Amino acid sequence: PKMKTHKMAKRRIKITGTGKVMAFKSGKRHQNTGKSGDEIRGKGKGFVLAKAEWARMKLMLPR
Amino acid sequence: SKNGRDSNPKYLGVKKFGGEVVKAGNILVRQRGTKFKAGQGVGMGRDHTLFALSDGKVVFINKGKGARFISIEA
Amino acid sequence: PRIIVKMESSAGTGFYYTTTKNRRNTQAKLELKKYDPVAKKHVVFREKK
RNA sequence: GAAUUGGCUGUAAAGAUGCGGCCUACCCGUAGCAGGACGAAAAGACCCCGUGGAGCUUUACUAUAGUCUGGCAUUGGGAUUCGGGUUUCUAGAAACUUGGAUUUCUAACCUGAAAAAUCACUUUCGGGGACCGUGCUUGGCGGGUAGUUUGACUGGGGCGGUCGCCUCCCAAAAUGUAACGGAGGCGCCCAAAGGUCACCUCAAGACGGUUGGAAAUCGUCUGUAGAGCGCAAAGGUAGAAGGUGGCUUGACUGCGAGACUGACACGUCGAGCAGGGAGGAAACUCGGGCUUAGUGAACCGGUGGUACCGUGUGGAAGGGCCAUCG
RNA sequence: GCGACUGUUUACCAAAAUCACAGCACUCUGCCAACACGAACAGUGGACGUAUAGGGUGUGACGCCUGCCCGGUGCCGGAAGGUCAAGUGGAGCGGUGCAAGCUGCGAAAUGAAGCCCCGGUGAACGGCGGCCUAAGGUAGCGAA
RNA sequence: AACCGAACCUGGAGAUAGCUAGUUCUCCCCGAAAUGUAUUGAGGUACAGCCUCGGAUGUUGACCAUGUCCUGUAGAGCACUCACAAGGCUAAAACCUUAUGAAACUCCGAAGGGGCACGCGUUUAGUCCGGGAGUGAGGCUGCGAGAGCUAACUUCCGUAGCCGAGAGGGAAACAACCCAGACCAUCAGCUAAGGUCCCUAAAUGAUCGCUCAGUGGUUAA
RNA sequence: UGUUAUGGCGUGCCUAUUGAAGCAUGAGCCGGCGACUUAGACCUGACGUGCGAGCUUAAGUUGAAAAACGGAGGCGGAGCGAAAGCGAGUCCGAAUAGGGCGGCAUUAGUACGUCGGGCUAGACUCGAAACCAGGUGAGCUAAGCAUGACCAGGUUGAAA
RNA sequence: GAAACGAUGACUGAAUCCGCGCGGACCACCGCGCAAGGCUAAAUACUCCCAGUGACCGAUAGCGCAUAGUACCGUGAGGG
RNA sequence: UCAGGGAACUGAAACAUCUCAGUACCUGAAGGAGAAGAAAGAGAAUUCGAUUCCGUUAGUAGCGGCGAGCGAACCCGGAU
Ligand SMILES: [Mg+2]
Ligand SMILES: [Mg+2]
Ligand SMILES: [Mg+2]
Ligand SMILES: [Mg+2]
Ligand SMILES: [Mg+2]
Ligand SMILES: [Mg+2]
Ligand SMILES: [Mg+2]
Ligand SMILES: [Mg+2]
Ligand SMILES: [Mg+2]
Ligand SMILES: [Mg+2]
Ligand SMILES: [Mg+2]
Ligand SMILES: [Mg+2]
Ligand SMILES: [Mg+2]
Ligand SMILES: [Mg+2]
Ligand SMILES: [Mg+2]
Ligand SMILES: [Mg+2]
Ligand SMILES: [Mg+2]
Ligand SMILES: [Mg+2]
Ligand SMILES: [Mg+2]
Ligand SMILES: [Mg+2]
Ligand SMILES: [Mg+2]
Ligand SMILES: [Mg+2]
Ligand SMILES: [Mg+2]
Ligand SMILES: [Mg+2]
Ligand SMILES: [Mg+2]
Ligand SMILES: [Mg+2]
Ligand SMILES: [Mg+2]
Ligand SMILES: [Mg+2]
Ligand SMILES: [Mg+2]
Ligand SMILES: [Mg+2]
Ligand SMILES: [Mg+2]
Ligand SMILES: [Mg+2]
Ligand SMILES: [Mg+2]
Ligand SMILES: [Mg+2]
Ligand SMILES: [Mg+2]
Ligand SMILES: [Mg+2]
Ligand SMILES: [Mg+2]
Ligand SMILES: [Mg+2]
Ligand SMILES: [Mg+2]
Ligand SMILES: [Mg+2]
Ligand SMILES: [Mg+2]
Ligand SMILES: [Mg+2]
Ligand SMILES: [Mg+2]
Ligand SMILES: [Mg+2]
Ligand SMILES: [Mg+2]
Ligand SMILES: [Mg+2]
Ligand SMILES: [Mg+2]
Ligand SMILES: [Mg+2]
Ligand SMILES: [Mg+2]
Ligand SMILES: [Mg+2]
Ligand SMILES: [Mg+2]
Ligand SMILES: [Mg+2]
Ligand SMILES: [Mg+2]
Ligand SMILES: [Mg+2]
Ligand SMILES: [Mg+2]
Ligand SMILES: [Mg+2]
Ligand SMILES: [Mg+2]
Ligand SMILES: [Mg+2]
Ligand SMILES: [Mg+2]
Ligand SMILES: [Mg+2]
Ligand SMILES: [Mg+2]
Ligand SMILES: [Mg+2]
Ligand SMILES: [Mg+2]
Ligand SMILES: [Mg+2]
Ligand SMILES: [Mg+2]
Ligand SMILES: [Mg+2]
Ligand SMILES: [Mg+2]
Ligand SMILES: [Mg+2]
Ligand SMILES: [Mg+2]
Ligand SMILES: [Mg+2]
Ligand SMILES: [Mg+2]
Ligand SMILES: [Mg+2]
Ligand SMILES: [Mg+2]
Ligand SMILES: [Mg+2]
Ligand SMILES: [Mg+2]
Ligand SMILES: [Mg+2]
Ligand SMILES: [Mg+2]
Ligand SMILES: [Mg+2]
Ligand SMILES: [Mg+2]
Ligand SMILES: [Mg+2]
Ligand SMILES: [Mg+2]
Ligand SMILES: [Mg+2]
Ligand SMILES: [Mg+2]
Ligand SMILES: [Mg+2]
Ligand SMILES: [Mg+2]
Ligand SMILES: [Mg+2]
Ligand SMILES: [Mg+2]
Ligand SMILES: [Mg+2]
Ligand SMILES: [Mg+2]
Ligand SMILES: [Mg+2]
Ligand SMILES: [Mg+2]
Ligand SMILES: [Mg+2]
Ligand SMILES: [Mg+2]
Ligand SMILES: [Mg+2]
Ligand SMILES: [Mg+2]
Ligand SMILES: [Mg+2]
Ligand SMILES: [Mg+2]
Ligand SMILES: [Mg+2]
Ligand SMILES: [Mg+2]
Ligand SMILES: [Mg+2]
Ligand SMILES: [Mg+2]
Repeated sequence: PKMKTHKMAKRRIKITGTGKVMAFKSGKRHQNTGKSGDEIRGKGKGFVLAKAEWARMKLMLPR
Repeated sequence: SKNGRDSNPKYLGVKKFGGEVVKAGNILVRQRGTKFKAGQGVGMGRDHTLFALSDGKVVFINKGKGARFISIEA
Repeated sequence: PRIIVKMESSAGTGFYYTTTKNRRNTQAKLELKKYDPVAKKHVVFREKK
């Protein structure tokens, strides 16, 4: 058998593309925020780098 | 009063040096105030870090002690 | 509780909140500015709530 | 472990028959002794460690036997005062109540005596009594019982102190760098201490001056600065960031070429493009503050929009996206 | 010195100043008693006992005696007021239907015990102090 | 029922065990780590960093030279801040001659160090994509510092080398020191450190001196 | 080849370690037993084979001294997005700045097999203190209950 | 949990074919089905027992036993 | 096989929900099998047509200190 860790799916980590692991951008969630308007905006979609092998087998079938 | 305190390193210093080819948007020196001063071809950020506008060979100007400038030559 | 506070802004008939509030130290009841919601124009922001 | 197993002194993981130098010692036993072989026995009960255990404790957490308590059921007629219900009728009351409440009643039920010892039957019969007990549910109490928690660094542990962020030595002229090394700050502030436009230039001392006279205030001359910059220091600053007025919010939405920095995850700076503003005559400068501290991933939720999802379909519950709060 | 005394204990390192003990005291308990074993409206023990009795606690023959502090905690009473659950109540807010109606929430008022609150209580837990706390050591003893 | 802070037996059950111990045939090739961040973390793990294998690229690697920029240590100095030595002047701060100390002083300031270009020159590693790791307890000496008593085979950072995993010669013995990196054989030759009276391989060497103490072969005021 | 005398040289083995001849662990000796496995249409790579823009079956049926059949289903072939959806384009957005993606380098995939790892399960072998369930024990011992038995001899001298 | 539906422990308590239940709060429409009565072979599991077979063992292996739940241990359960 | 009861070590790198698992164990009933079984169903095609078993769907949809982890059904292909 082999589960997906459903902590991967609707969480960041899109699997997509030429096999590389996109993730999101994190801080200032909906926890409180004054702070800058150019950071409140720059929290869209990141993509990680040297951890991908771990992320992939979290969710190798792309759920 | 045992005072075990201290503060994380701030990677301040001169980044791109004399005769390095640079690019637009490269950060060329890090400083607290203005040890090195803006100069032509070179902007300066809100934390006083001066940085390139144009591409090319870089700076070298230093006669004024407390009056030293960075620049870019096309 | 406190002195300085958070305070929502509401558009003159728009929506767009912007929640960057400053001190209750000297602005004892005042709180009006201007910036654009979803209509392009900058408009009046009453920061009551 | 195997041994063909001496003394001194030296070295070796720091107490050497076994390594080095020097001394001594023919081979083998028997009776004895108890310095050595870190002699033997029990993988130290002390001590520290393990996100081991178990016994016990309490006003540590959490349940729970037990127990108290309101409602409903077993559970029943009556009289009585009834906040009121319905058709009754010359504000008004008899058929009647849905009930609550003392009070009272005897067929439920409990319990006792009579040849029939526990039980069953009649009871001239006796007493209690719709309470109690029991069944479900509500809340309290509940170390009686039960499952667990009880951080780390640490010149052994404990006690004391210390856990994040900023500044300066240390830090060896690049960046970096430990110590329970040496010093000191932050968990904010500012409707203007912000944008821009315009204009002033500070300490300090000397002579002379109204109550003040070491130091208020004025006046002249000196005056890279000996000031100031909201706070800590360090850098920086005289063409100003410092001190002052006029207008107003760029204390903006959509973005982000390129780089600094970090194992990540975060963090920093940002030219330039669009929508729309602001000050300026303009060039131009504005996406907070001289800069470096004023901070919390994720989860779960509150509030405002949006109309993406919404399980037969059309909606709505619920969810997502954007913004914000805890 | 300690304990009054006979006695009892750690089978296998402790026999004692430990335990119990007569005597004393507080409190509980009206009889299907309190309390204890129990899957149990079963049955028993208390006890074929009934307050001169039974349970629980602490002291520990006998003699002289057993002081001050009810603020905290516990316990017994009070029970004007505050708070508080299910339930009764359902005014009002929304969906969805053409409508009839169905339907998601949902208050105010009224709802117990308990706790806050007020008294008392020490042979109740306790306390009798550092050059304000509720009070601050009555007798007797003291380098034990 | 010969070990009772919770009996014995069987079962769950191969409990769980970041902890100990053990893990066996052969030759060949390469060859580490005891660092950095985070951690109910500290003797455990995750990601980096260092190893290996295969693929791609193809000198991009390494020293060394030249050119260029960056730096505030050593030293030094007293022009700021602190401390501070003897005088003059005076209502003593200040001011002058003479005179100093400094991690948190700096008017100055090296040698060195780093970034870039070039290869004007000799070398041969580099980088990227993937599969497998181990390691995350380091120790000693010289140099530079803190803590310590300018103690320690102390402790904690930096830096080079060795041991760790390094056999061989020297240092009597002796991980770290000196010389030197062991493919196998030889009853052949040259050297290094260190040696040449006998144990003990090799000049009782040659020329000038020195010490008459066994100094050599154990500190100082 | 066996055995000797004599010279030179020469600090057991393992483990654990900064560092072992160590006066640190283990072991009397010899024999034999004794520890990196298995499983699954599971993941991810290396090598090899078949067929290749396509590759392949599962359960089963029928035949078995032998294997064929069986397309249900699985993997490539389209990506971007929270998603509806668009689609070599897509998402953010009021259009022009980006993220990911196809082109170009179309690296060609798939089913088997052996192997390196991974996941799950005792998962390299051996080792707990303990936790829970149902039973066995009061023939020892702590106690209770019913019924029996036992205590030479001597001294003292209470009430009445 | 927006938490339907089945299930009973306690208290209540309907409707008939223009009627009753469901389609994941709920409503309308549109669909699917007739509860509170029973029985029902075969395809499935297992292995005390028997037969055949084996890139299964062959005397420390293989079942504990080349036979033995014996000897032996325990008061016993039980171990062996 | 079905039923009435129903653990805990363990994993979560601590532990309460959670997992282990309706596993072990105890008890009741029955047979060669048993259970289940003839739609107030599945479900979205106005498809299907008792039950059971196997393959696949698919680790998909979902569940979840949204942690550890747990995990369907329909369609379709078979046995009957
Ligand atoms: Mg996608
Ligand atoms: Mg302190
Ligand atoms: Mg020595
Ligand atoms: Mg010696
Ligand atoms: Mg010797
Ligand atoms: Mg020898
Ligand atoms: Mg003797
Ligand atoms: Mg031990
Ligand atoms: Mg524990
Ligand atoms: Mg209860
Ligand atoms: Mg309750
Ligand atoms: Mg407890
Ligand atoms: Mg409690
Ligand atoms: Mg500790
Ligand atoms: Mg430096
Ligand atoms: Mg340096
Ligand atoms: Mg370090
Ligand atoms: Mg120090
Ligand atoms: Mg200005
Ligand atoms: Mg204008
Ligand atoms: Mg700009
Ligand atoms: Mg909302
Ligand atoms: Mg719908
Ligand atoms: Mg909504
Ligand atoms: Mg005495
Ligand atoms: Mg006595
Ligand atoms: Mg004894
Ligand atoms: Mg005894
Ligand atoms: Mg004795
Ligand atoms: Mg009774
Ligand atoms: Mg009785
Ligand atoms: Mg006593
Ligand atoms: Mg008294
Ligand atoms: Mg005396
Ligand atoms: Mg015993
Ligand atoms: Mg015996
Ligand atoms: Mg025990
Ligand atoms: Mg075990
Ligand atoms: Mg288990
Ligand atoms: Mg454990
Ligand atoms: Mg080599
Ligand atoms: Mg950090
Ligand atoms: Mg570590
Ligand atoms: Mg690694
Ligand atoms: Mg290679
Ligand atoms: Mg290069
Ligand atoms: Mg090169
Ligand atoms: Mg110096
Ligand atoms: Mg000069
Ligand atoms: Mg070349
Ligand atoms: Mg790799
Ligand atoms: Mg391998
Ligand atoms: Mg370490
Ligand atoms: Mg070190
Ligand atoms: Mg010192
Ligand atoms: Mg050391
Ligand atoms: Mg080692
Ligand atoms: Mg080496
Ligand atoms: Mg050597
Ligand atoms: Mg040597
Ligand atoms: Mg030698
Ligand atoms: Mg020596
Ligand atoms: Mg040594
Ligand atoms: Mg060696
Ligand atoms: Mg020679
Ligand atoms: Mg020589
Ligand atoms: Mg010679
Ligand atoms: Mg000579
Ligand atoms: Mg010999
Ligand atoms: Mg050691
Ligand atoms: Mg050694
Ligand atoms: Mg020995
Ligand atoms: Mg030994
Ligand atoms: Mg040891
Ligand atoms: Mg031994
Ligand atoms: Mg498969
Ligand atoms: Mg399967
Ligand atoms: Mg592209
Ligand atoms: Mg394969
Ligand atoms: Mg791995
Ligand atoms: Mg497991
Ligand atoms: Mg038990
Ligand atoms: Mg007996
Ligand atoms: Mg007799
Ligand atoms: Mg007699
Ligand atoms: Mg319904
Ligand atoms: Mg239902
Ligand atoms: Mg529906
Ligand atoms: Mg064989
Ligand atoms: Mg046998
Ligand atoms: Mg034999
Ligand atoms: Mg046996
Ligand atoms: Mg026997
Ligand atoms: Mg017997
Ligand atoms: Mg547990
Ligand atoms: Mg656990
Ligand atoms: Mg639990
Ligand atoms: Mg079983
Ligand atoms: Mg059974
Ligand atoms: Mg039977
Ligand atoms: Mg079928």
